[PDB]
Amino acid sequence: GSMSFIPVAEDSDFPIQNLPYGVFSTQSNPKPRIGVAIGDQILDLSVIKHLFTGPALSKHQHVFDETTLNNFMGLGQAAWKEARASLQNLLSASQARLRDDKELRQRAFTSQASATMHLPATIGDYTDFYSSRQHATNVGIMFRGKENALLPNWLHLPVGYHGRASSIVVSGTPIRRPMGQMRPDNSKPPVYGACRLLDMELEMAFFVGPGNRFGEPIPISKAHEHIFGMVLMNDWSARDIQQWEYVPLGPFLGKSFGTTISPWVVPMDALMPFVVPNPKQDPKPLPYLCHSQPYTFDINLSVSLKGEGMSQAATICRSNFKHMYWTMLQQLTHHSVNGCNLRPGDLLASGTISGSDPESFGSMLELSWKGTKAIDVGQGQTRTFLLDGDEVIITGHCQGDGYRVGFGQCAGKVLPAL
Amino acid sequence: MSFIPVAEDSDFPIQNLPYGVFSTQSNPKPRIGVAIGDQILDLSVIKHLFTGPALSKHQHVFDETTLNNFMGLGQAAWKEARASLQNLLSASQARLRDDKELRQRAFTSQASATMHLPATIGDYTDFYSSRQHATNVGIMFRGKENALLPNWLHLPVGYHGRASSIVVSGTPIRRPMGQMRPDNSKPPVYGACRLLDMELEMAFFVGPGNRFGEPIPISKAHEHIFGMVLMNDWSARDIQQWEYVPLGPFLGKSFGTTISPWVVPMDALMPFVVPNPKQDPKPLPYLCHSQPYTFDINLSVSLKGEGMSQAATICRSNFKHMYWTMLQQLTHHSVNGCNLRPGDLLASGTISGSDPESFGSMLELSWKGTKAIDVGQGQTRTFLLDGDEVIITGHCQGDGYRVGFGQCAGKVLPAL
Ligand SMILES: O=C(O)/C=C/C(=O)O
Ligand SMILES: O=C(O)/C=C/C(=O)O
Ligand SMILES: [Ca+2]
Ligand SMILES: [Ca+2]
Ligand code: NI
Ligand code: NI
Ligand code: NI
Ligand code: NI
Ligand code: NI
Repeated sequence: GSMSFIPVAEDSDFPIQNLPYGVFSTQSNPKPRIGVAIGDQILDLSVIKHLFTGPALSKHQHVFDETTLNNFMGLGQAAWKEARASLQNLLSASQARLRDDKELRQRAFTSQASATMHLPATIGDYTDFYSSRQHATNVGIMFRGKENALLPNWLHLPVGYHGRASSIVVSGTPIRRPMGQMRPDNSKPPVYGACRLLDMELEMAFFVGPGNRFGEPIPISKAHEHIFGMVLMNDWSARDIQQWEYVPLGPFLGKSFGTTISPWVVPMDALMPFVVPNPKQDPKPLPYLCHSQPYTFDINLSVSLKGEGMSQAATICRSNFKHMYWTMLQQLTHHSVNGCNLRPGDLLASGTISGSDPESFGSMLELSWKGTKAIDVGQGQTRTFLLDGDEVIITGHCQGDGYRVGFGQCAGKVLPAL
Repeated sequence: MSFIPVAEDSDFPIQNLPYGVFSTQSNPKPRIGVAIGDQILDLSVIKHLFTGPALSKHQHVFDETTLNNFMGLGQAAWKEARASLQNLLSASQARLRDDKELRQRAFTSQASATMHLPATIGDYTDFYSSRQHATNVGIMFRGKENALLPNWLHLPVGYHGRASSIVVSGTPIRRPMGQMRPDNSKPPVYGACRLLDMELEMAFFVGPGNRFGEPIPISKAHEHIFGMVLMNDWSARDIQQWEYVPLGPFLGKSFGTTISPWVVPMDALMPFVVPNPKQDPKPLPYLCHSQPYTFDINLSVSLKGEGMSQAATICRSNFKHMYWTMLQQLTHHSVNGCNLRPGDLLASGTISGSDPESFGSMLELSWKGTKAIDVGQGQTRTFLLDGDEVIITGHCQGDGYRVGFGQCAGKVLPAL
């Protein structure tokens, strides 16, 4: 461990080893600005921007005056590492520069309790993958039968689809049950009405840094230079609407009514101590997707559900990000192999995260096994799918020697349809 | 008529007046202009002339580098801007015609301007609304009996596209690399795309948009459609075939999608509206509208390869061959509460008529590579070859004038 002059609870998501980036505003000042979480405080980077005197940031101090992290993400590794080094030094209990500047400290720090979080960046494009082998197998079994669970292409390329960028909202934003077209009865015409199979999907997502030129692929050996950091995500899904609409062009309205992400972007540098070797892949991937660099992470994920009448939330899923079959490097490389241009601020999601144990399935579709099994939510209540008033809260932590790297929370409450 | 001379066969008479973003060598800063004859009227130069109630307090939208803010203003602003423009350009109006100095600063030649994307496209969606196109593709992949899947006639099927790779006319498109499975009994291979194709489409830009969680009722859909552009949704058929089940088109589409630069406003297209096609079964009430919103727009596609002196017209179709209207597409897209934003682009889907000469893709024109397309000069094509340039154009024929779209062009570059 190491320590900041700012007191940090040992169980805190935000010790000096984390230092995630976010966009916030306060009651006293409505302008969205860039900040870093430390303990129960937020360090305002627009206030201390002039302290970044290193080579990479000196000429670009204005990136900290922005209302989004896009420009900072676009700067690349050198700038990221320099910013992190400066912050760790500045927040160190041994450093006097900020610690002893009573006047500056007053203007630079704000309690997280007084802040309103905003989306961390302007997301140009959002892509959602389907990289959890257990998730894909479970869904495949439920809709195609065990014999035809995984389609022939799954084990050869990280399958994915373009999502809707506009409806990605920050943690805390209410999600309204969607209206749409469904076809419950195969022998009858479709009907218009409120979604009956509302579900959540536990995922993680990463932001793209520099990006590539239109027409130029990103070699897998260079992929790691384009990944800025991660956030938690809940890909809200209307299963019945999707089932009717999705053949043969894919998920559309069943996903676009809302997708929530946590507000604190945890930088890859903060996650490196928790890297583990990649899962063995068989069949072996084509050369362009082959890389030895370990890039699988040990991140404990928890999903809790709190009904409108419940006093305490119930943990309904405990999973881990290390259960993904395709790594982020393979996802980013595959995404640009045709020359598609990834841009700073773009968001690439992992896909629903499911482990082998039934308690680690990342969606209520899997947890209730297509509504055949009731999920015990405690105090005599059960669930198959989400009910109005239900609140889903996703959290994640990496456990190190004497500290934890957390993501804050990814929450949302379901509102009744119109 | 305008005091600005306009050739009789010009795409840009005073009845059109499309919006675009351009720049010049003198001034590299992208700015908003309107096409008239072979000139461009710089709106940032004449922004002070918009004195009406809807624009007087929003003249700054004309100083922007994109049309987004203007699109977001809504129909009252769009209509006021058009009325002012038609008044200022009419040969009988003195204001702009006689202010020589302003006149010299406001106009520039199209032949010396560089066009840019008209807006920052937040999200792009592509539909599958041409019945003949869907049937043709279905017949090739699933066979005659299962050409059209069950949901097709019930809702305007579509998918989210890739926004970053939408490029303006003239941008070269590099043949994409990727995974393909030519032999179903062997593992997939990595290599250059072999079935590169184009897709004739049209697309419209969204205006004001809706709040997150609030659907746009069909009766108000017409209020959110700003204008249209031509589009070529470049496609890598072999890459798509292997990747698309069950989540849809991905890398087979995202390597590039071209749009023309001039946004023709809906008001210029109204004189060419025709009754909507009969839908059977009739759609659910939320998708029903009586207002005609199908348009008579002649589309033409030419191809010119290396070693060819003249380009050959390989397709002649029309936008009226669409089953689902733009009003139905917009309404369906927001029915679940999804928030459409100014500048969003919604494409029609490949346009195919019943006539074989009107099929909007080479996949259809060559019938999956079984029929050779004669492009003249002893040359034939099934799919695109390196060096091939595809040019799409579209026109509405009025009495004594034409409303044109300029062109949607692109040349194929060899794979890296
Ligand atoms: O309908 C399909 O299966 C495919 C259509 C397409 O590739 O355009
Ligand atoms: O694999 C499928 O067919 C569907 C997957 C999903 O809806 O998540
Ligand atoms: Ca998902
Ligand atoms: Ca298309
Ligand atoms: Ni230590
Ligand atoms: Ni925590
Ligand atoms: Ni195989
Ligand atoms: Ni490196
Ligand atoms: Ni013309």
